[PDB]
Amino acid sequence: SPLRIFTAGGTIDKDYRLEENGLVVGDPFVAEVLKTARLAGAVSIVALSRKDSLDFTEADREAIGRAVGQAVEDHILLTHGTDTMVETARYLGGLPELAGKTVVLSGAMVPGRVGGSDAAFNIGFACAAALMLAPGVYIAMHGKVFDPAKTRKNRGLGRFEPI
Amino acid sequence: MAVSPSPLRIFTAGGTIDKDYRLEENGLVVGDPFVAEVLKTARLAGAVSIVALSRKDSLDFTEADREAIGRAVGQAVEDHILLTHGTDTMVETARYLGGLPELAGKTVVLSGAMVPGRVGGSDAAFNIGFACAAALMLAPGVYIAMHGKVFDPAKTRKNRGLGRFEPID
Amino acid sequence: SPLRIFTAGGTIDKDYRLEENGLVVGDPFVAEVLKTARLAGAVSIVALSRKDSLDFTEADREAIGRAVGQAVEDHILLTHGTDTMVETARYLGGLPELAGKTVVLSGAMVPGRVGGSDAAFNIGFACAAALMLAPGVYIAMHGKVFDPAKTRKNRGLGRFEPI
Amino acid sequence: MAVSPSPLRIFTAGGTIDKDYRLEENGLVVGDPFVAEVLKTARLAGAVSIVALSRKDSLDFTEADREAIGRAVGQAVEDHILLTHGTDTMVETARYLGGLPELAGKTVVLSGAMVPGRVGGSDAAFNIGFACAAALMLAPGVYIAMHGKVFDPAKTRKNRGLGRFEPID
Ligand SMILES: N[C@@H](CC(=O)O)C(=O)O
Ligand SMILES: N[C@@H](CC(=O)O)C(=O)O
Ligand SMILES: N[C@@H](CC(=O)O)C(=O)O
Ligand SMILES: N[C@@H](CC(=O)O)C(=O)O
Ligand SMILES: [Cl-]
Ligand SMILES: [Cl-]
Ligand SMILES: [Cl-]
Ligand SMILES: [Cl-]
Ligand SMILES: [Cl-]
Ligand SMILES: [Cl-]
Repeated sequence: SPLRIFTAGGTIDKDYRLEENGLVVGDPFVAEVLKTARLAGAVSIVALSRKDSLDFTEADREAIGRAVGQAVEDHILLTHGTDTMVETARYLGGLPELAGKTVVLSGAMVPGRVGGSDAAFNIGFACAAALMLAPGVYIAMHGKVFDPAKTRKNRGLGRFEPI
Repeated sequence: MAVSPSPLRIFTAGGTIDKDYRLEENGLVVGDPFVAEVLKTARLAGAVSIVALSRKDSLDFTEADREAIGRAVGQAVEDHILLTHGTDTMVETARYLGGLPELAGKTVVLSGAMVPGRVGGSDAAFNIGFACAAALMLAPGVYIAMHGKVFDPAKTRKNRGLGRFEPID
Repeated sequence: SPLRIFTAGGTIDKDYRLEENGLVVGDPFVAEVLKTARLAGAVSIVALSRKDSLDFTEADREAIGRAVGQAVEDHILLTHGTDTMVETARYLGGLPELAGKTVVLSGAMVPGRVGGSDAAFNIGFACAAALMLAPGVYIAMHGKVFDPAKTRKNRGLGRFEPI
Repeated sequence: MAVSPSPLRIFTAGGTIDKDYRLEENGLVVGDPFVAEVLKTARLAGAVSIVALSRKDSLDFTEADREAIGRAVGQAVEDHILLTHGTDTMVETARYLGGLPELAGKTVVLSGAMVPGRVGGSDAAFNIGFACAAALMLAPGVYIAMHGKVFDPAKTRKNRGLGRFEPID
């Protein structure tokens, strides 16, 4: 089935800028991974935001919900920061307009542009999850699927975990 | 305290995915399993046992090699299996495994890479992530996971000139 | 001739840490480059500091000067941040105890662990400079050799330039 | 306003440094010059003109190939030259160039890589930086810059089994 990928920012997309003396959320790394993936099927990417997910407001989550509803596609990947991925995912789970879609959130604990990143694995795993899971909203990280309503980010473990 | 389960086992048979440069050869050999390098930085919740079966270019596989892969997969207790392999005779191995009654309750996915993981611009890491998800989520059967898609081995062939798996119409 | 490499930190050595939500100055990247360089000769690496060079004090520059004087070797590479590389280099140029040494400072505008970094090139170029230049103190960046006394960092160009 | 000079010219002749995977070949070919990829992110003050002479494994070089490299280097106006090349017959090309009176005023450095730049764990970027410095800083003559050292071609041989240039005692 056609997959629509929305990019909202996060650590996955961070890149170094000399002006900042550090990282900024940069161009979406999922486009760099899919460029070499030799894809057979119909996939397209849309930018929604370039924010660290710590910076997301309730107005941002509402805007993300409406944007995902602008896609006719029933299989959606949203790349996002991990720090408020649960808050977005739980918000999207409450939108009756998205009930027929499979919506998977993912991202990376280490930027794709930094050595030793989880990003490319996570993108492959999450694209499969978006194609194969039944309608609902899910987090695909750490090589497994999480139910947002029963998940939290454990900042001491650096992992999502059950509540 | 919650214990993270480990329901996937991976077997490695070689292929372009695992190729690495050797100075003594003036070229590539089939080297150490690249899937182990991808999983090292995947930040997995579980742990994945990785078992080496062979280190061959799949052009070099014989019927006896295919039979030996089938015996190893049938011995596994896990019902979710990823086999990394060369793409050139991946369909032959997948169709062979499909005919084995000892695999009937297992989800067995074959994958690899058209470009070595250790070469720049490789599909390998994406393919591993996709294929791990497919091994978890697909019903029992035998599948090829490549190009961000699932292929039925009976209805698929390798197009070597264009470096892709394609349907038989 | 034997080369002694001192690592003082800088952007070259930055690496991502989940706890920080960003980069820290991490393990010296020159050790990662030399591990695959297939070296023939005698080279050794010593850690001096893990600081962003913005954070260096006059006490730090004095301590760097004494540390370089602890090396018997007459060919020295000091990896360092670019923001106060001129201040360190000018300070070391004034130390009569270092007059017989060839001391080359280098680093990278982009961290070695980030994609698209100048670091490995810069390390190769700077190791040659440390071996081949006459006694003195030099900055080796941008594929050329700078005299510290006649150089400044241009933060608008992202380059060292003559004064 | 100050103008950054460009005193180095680079010539590319191929070698392991430039190898890249090709699916059609099921293996490596000598591809696009890797030195161009290193210089793209080097943040150079100048600009370096890069000129392709050949795309060969140096095992394949003939006397006529060596003569054609000499003519191209002698034509250059620059007196600082880096030639990227295969390591297997780098000494033969370097000793040949050494005997050419048209190069007597030039600093000519040959370099390459034991591992392709496009393979993980390559010496190539380091070697390019080192060799660019050597081409700038060394007196007129012909040199091999490898292993973080400068070699005199008349006193050097390639040890293929151990993947290194070494002195003749
Ligand atoms: N602070 C980042 C962390 C991450 O993405 O891992 C974010 O949530 O955007
Ligand atoms: N000849 C290789 C091709 C590949 O894996 O893409 C193999 O089948 O092992
Ligand atoms: N702020 C960094 C900048 C750099 O190294 O390029 C430092 O001077 O440590
Ligand atoms: N056979 C290769 C070896 C190398 O470059 O290291 C060549 O000489 O082109
Ligand atoms: Cl080897
Ligand atoms: Cl090969
Ligand atoms: Cl795939
Ligand atoms: Cl940062
Ligand atoms: Cl190709
Ligand atoms: Cl070298």
